[PDB]
Amino acid sequence: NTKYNKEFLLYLAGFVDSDGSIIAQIKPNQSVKFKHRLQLTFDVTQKTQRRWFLDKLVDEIGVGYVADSGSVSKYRLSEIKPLHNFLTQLQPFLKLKQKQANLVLKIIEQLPSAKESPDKFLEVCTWVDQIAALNDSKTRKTTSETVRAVLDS
Amino acid sequence: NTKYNKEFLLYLAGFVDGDGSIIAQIKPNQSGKFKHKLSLTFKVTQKTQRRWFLDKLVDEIGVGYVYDSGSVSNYYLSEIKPLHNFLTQLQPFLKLKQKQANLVLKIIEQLPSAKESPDKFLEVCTWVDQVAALNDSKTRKTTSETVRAVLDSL
DNA sequence: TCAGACTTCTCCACAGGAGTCAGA
DNA sequence: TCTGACTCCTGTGGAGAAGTCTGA
Ligand SMILES: [Ca+2]
Ligand SMILES: [Ca+2]
Ligand SMILES: [Ca+2]
Ligand SMILES: [Ca+2]
Repeated sequence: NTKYNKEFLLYLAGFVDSDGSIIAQIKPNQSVKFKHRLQLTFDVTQKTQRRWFLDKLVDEIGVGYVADSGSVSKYRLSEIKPLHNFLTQLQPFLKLKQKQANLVLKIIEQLPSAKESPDKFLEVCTWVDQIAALNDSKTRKTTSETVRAVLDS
Repeated sequence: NTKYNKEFLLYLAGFVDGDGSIIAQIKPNQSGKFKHKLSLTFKVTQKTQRRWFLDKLVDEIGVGYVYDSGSVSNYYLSEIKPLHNFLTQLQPFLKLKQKQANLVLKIIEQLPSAKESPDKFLEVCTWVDQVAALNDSKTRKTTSETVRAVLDSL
């Protein structure tokens, strides 16, 4: 639970609203109770010639990782606890992605009670649909409906 | 001269380093001294669905305009005095585009003089080249060498 | 003549997902 | 059982130019 400098957070929020992404996903999984698991991700993308900027970001946030894919690189953070802490601090400064952040925070807090009632799980999956609805989603496959079809069994 | 709030400049700098562009151009221009007209632009691009976000910038910066192009909108500020004023205050907070901003400010200032000798003008054109070089430039046509071509000829 | 309002074009550099896998 | 690290892909939503056309 580290506390970030407020000027760092204001600049970072602007950069995230622009080149970043707050992502919620339902991923198929045979070994889990409801055959699906959730994955939340904070993401900043940038051409690989500017990877250094993403490197500095790892050091500043103090967690996460950079990966390369083609001519582009990404800072990523999916680890639940640090993510919940980070977004909680960034959230008030976000303008375009404030809702996505809030939905992700809500999802994380409900994670525990979501792995019990199939009905509660679906509810949380609906929060996921809402994040995707807010994003510029274009290649999405697995939704809360997908989960339903599967639960009906 | 409008003064801007600091927390505003901090967030905007981040957003500009992300979705923004600081652009220097040499444009043709028959009805002109050296047949090339200089043009500077600060710009922010966004899907037209989020045009409101750009509309607000017009109000917060206090000048500039929003226009549409396909599925996308842009905030633009080209007017030289306010551009100078705005970039001077933003520049301190920029991370990826700080050098482009300083070059634009440098060009704006050395402008009146750059319209004296074909050399002073041409030297400022090389400042334009640097901006483009620092940008992810892909569809550029007119450079300082395009200028030297029209000057070393006449 | 001229800066400044306004339009068009092109090539990515993002965003926003889909997955596989290995060690908890 | 399950999560978090890591890779790969699509389809734009950007960026970074290129231009035309007034008015004073
Ligand atoms: Ca963006
Ligand atoms: Ca959407
Ligand atoms: Ca960018
Ligand atoms: Ca470059």
